[PDB]
Amino acid sequence: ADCEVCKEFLNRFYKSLIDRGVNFSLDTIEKELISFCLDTKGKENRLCYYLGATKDAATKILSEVTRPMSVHMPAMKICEKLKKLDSQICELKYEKT
Repeated sequence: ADCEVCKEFLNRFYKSLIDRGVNFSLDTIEKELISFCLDTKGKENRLCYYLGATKDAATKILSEVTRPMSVHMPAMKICEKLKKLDSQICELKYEKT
């Protein structure tokens, strides 16, 4: 399960957009993703940074995430795209605790 944290989070995000009847336009996807990333902690907050969706993150990367989302690119494929930048995105694991 390469990219598993990333894949599940993006699928959760997709499902939220669908369930809330949100338009898949670029600006909307961008704001919604930044919003979805707001209350995140730990590994999910690190993922949000790798997605371009935290204050200290790269909007260049945010564009690389939200443009594929506008055509409903499968989450695994978005994650695999980002892995080529910084591979740690696909290596994340939640605390074993």
